[PDB]
Amino acid sequence: ALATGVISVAGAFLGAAAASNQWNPAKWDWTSPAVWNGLLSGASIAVSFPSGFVGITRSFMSISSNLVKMIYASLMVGGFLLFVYLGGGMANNFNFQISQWDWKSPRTWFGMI
Amino acid sequence: DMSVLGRHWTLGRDCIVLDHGNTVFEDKQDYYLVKDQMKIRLERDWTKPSANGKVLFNMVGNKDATFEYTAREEKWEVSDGKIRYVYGMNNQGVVSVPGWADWYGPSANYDSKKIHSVQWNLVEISSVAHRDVKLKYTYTPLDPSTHTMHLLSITDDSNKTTIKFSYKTIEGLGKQVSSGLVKEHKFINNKLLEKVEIDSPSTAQVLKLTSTKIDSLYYLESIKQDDDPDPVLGFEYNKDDKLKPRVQQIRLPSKSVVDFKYTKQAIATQQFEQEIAKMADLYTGNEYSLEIEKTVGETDLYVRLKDSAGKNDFIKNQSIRIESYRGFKIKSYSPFMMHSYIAILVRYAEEKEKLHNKIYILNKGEDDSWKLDTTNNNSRVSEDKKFKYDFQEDSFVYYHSKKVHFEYKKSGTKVWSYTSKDIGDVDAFTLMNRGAVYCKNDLVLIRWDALGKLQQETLSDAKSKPSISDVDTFFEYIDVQGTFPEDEAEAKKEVDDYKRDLKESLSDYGLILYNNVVALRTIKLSFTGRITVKVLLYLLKHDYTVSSRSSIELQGGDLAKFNLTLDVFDEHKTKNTNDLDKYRFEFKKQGSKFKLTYIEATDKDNKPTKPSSQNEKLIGQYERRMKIPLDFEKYMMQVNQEGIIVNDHQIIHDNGNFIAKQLDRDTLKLTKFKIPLGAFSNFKKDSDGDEIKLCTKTEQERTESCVSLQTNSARNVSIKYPYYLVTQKKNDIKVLPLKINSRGWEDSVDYRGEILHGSSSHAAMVTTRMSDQKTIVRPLKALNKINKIYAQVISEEKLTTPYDSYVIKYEYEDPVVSMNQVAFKTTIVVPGGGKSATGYYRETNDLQDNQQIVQVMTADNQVFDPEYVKRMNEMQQEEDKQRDGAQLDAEQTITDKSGYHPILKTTPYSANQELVQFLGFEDYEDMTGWTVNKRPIQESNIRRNEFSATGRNFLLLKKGE
Ligand SMILES: *[C@@H]1O[C@H](CO)[C@@H](O[C@@H]2O[C@H](CO)[C@@H](O)[C@H](O)[C@H]2NC(C)=O)[C@H](O)[C@H]1NC(C)=O
Repeated sequence: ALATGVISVAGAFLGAAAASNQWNPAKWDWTSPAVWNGLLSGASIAVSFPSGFVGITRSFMSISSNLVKMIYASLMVGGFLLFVYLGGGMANNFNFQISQWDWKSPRTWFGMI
Repeated sequence: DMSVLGRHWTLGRDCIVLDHGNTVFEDKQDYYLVKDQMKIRLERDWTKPSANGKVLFNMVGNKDATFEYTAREEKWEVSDGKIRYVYGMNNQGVVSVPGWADWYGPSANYDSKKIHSVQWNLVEISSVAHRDVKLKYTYTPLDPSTHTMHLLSITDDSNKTTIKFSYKTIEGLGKQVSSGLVKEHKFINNKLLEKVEIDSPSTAQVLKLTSTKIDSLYYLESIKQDDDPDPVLGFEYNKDDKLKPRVQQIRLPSKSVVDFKYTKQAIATQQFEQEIAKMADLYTGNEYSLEIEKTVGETDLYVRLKDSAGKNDFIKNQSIRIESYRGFKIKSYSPFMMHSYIAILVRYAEEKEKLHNKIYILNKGEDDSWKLDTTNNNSRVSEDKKFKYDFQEDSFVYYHSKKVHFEYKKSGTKVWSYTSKDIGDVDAFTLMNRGAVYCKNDLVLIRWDALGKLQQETLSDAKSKPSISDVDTFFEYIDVQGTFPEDEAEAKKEVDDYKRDLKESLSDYGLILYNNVVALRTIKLSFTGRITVKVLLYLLKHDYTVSSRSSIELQGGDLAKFNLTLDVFDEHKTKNTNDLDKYRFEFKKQGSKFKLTYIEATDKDNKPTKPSSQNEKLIGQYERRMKIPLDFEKYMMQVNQEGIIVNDHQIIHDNGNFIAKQLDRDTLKLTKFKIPLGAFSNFKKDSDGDEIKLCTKTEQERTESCVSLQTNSARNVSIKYPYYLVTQKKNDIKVLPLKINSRGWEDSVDYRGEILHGSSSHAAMVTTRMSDQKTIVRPLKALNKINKIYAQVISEEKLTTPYDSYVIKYEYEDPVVSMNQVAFKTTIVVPGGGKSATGYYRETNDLQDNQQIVQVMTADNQVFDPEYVKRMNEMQQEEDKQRDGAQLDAEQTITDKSGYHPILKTTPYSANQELVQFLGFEDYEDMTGWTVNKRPIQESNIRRNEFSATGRNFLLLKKGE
């Protein structure tokens, strides 16, 4: 690149057109910090915030409109009350289904099988 | 990572977490609502800036839920129309770490007085109407050693119900020492859950949790109840894999046992490798991995969507064609792979006279098939030699022909907005996330807001930017001689070419943006032959304004002290190719300028030698061709996560001030180094002559075991830490797989006669065989010496009862691989012990569609009922017709304070009309319209837990009442 001259002069001084140095002149005392930077970038993958996210399986960068009911139900099984209150998911609550169960009235049952 | 229960186990929790990414900019701050194992992004509504101190947040798809964050109070209040959650509440529930208001990144020492808050946990839950009902989570005090805060209690609202948690400390897992030169904040959970108390007006409970210390990690053994002789749930683990043990026996509450049997399935891995054409490559992306090929003699470009392993088993194949622009032979292409869009920069060539650079972008989601954004190519095409680009999830920004184009999507997917402001003199350029830090007379920062508003901030109060002035002076104090002395005019072109080359090389790498500090370096030469580098640092505030300005200076090598020793070949002295002479060259001051001059020559044993007769006249020419020999790559800035590397020095953060510390030259000369890969393994080069090694040291045994990677050089090798290391020696490749969590290395693999590709990645290595010239893609799992991978999976599950037993057996087939995980496409399950007695189910799982098809199979391996899942879903809908129960959320019903339980429903007319009322004097029901003659109802009026007909309380009335 910038220093093709010095390598070309050093390379011309090789015995019978044989590569004896094998990229020696580039590293007599010249540094190589970009390769070192690449090695440090490759070798360093550190997650320095296992405070509250730690132990997570799924995450949503946003809410999908088609999957609204699924994420609402999965929050519902975990006892998170901020969404099923407004979404009308009180039919999905087992305690309400079994408390409204009228004995000797098949219309009120909710038995899956 | 270990939770409070142990490894493999997570206890439920909810909070709001901050992801700043070591920067203070207000756009890059991300907030996440975490509920157990699920996360949702919070998005700032920039259209409504508020001066009360509180900013507003909301989520996609839920505009009916509102978040309000008060910074001065360290509080989030969030609600729907019924229930509000309060997170943080300052010292009650905030995890905060020491960090400055201008620099969130790592430092050498920290300021404990300064602090900033990273996580806000759930402090309180309440109801918008009837605020009496609530729940209060009380947390422990923050731990300064490891910033983890544990849940202590769940306090009562009206009827006393407390749930207290108690914990046990781990003295072993807590970190021993920190070896980082620049230290970052790290979080460690050193406590386990020991016992839970529950005191409620109905019941009382005291539970105790015990754990096993397999190796150096804890796992949940059992839950027991106090005054109960048998464990409620027992867990027993199988350690057939040392690094990852999995539970093989569970004890149920009914005191019946459930066992799982593990088997090691052997699947051949040659099927996962694939061979493809010479002009075809597979570039790995985060979510999707795409392969591009050159079809008709570099004229057009086929794009094909693939998966992590290079197949279409995970992601459906999509064929895209890029047309020739103007019938130009393609020289190079660079793909970039963002969530919503793929952008490929293509470099067309016109006869080496010019190089055009067209940006083809292909935006679609997953449901729709990738296709070209057919947008007017006004600014997505240019031919200039200073063409800078930067692609981001939300936007991208280009610079061609003195113009800064910026395309962004705000509030709309299918259209890109265009914005651009022309800029003038360009000497040193850098593009940030939403703008460009250009070099002018003064240092300026142009940026577009999320609202699209332009913001031009000029960052120069004191003297700055002597870049050009210092460089030309550096150039002119040394006389450099043209290639041929006889013709001055011809050599004037060569000296101009060198001066332009030096200007572009020094300036193009002399403007860095490390996190939120802009660094600009300049270099100059004194009369005395001394080089000084001066780097000016600008710390930027959260609103892209100058927090601070600093200047530090360092020394470069003097030209008088500098010497160059070359081995050189003299054909006129000896015919031996390896009997080389060596020349010493040095700069000597002649007149007013320095001139490089030969000094002396010696043999390869450092005894003086007469130079060759031909070389005695050629040496002057070779000094002219050499021109300026210097380590100029040292002066340019290479930036990493820790600090900025310039002139064998590192610029880092220390107590709010940016300081430069000596970087050892030996590491930068790649002669010796020790790079800590992980917790227990370190990449090590012991000495110069020793080959590249990977030493490891597990915690238990103090024995250093180093594997050798068979490479003397360090430029060949590449590091992809969690998985394989790779090295290219000569025309062969060597691959060293790494065990998970850096517990040691694996068996080395060698591939002869192959050339590595720069597209190789954590997921897959793509190479080119030299004999065939057909490139070969191998997934990470395919890098196995014996050519088979073992996937440990369960064979059967057996339920044992004192009255009967029951065994369900599983087998798996049609594997695929993806990163480090094997998955199976077709699983066969038998419900009984015998398969040939009663048949089975064969479930085929499509990974892309995520729909499974169950074929019920006769004992003679014949399909009795294909798509049996549809039958059961139709059946479920059929039995659901007679039953109806989807009625509570009606405003016509009379409800409680909380609103869970319907007291009274009125069907013909609604509760809004005050035509029907029913008061039962109890805790949960509050009614103010029934004022007693004295004043409204108090505790002294209602008799509690005395004999009523309905409920527990009643009202006692005297004459005056
Ligand atoms: C480091 O990589 C380079 C290639 O980038 C290797 O140089 C190759 O050496 C082989 C064998 O002598 C030649 O056939 C190739 O022609 C060379 N490179 C190319 C592509 O021209 C070098 O050998 C590697 N270092 C080590 C330790 O072997």
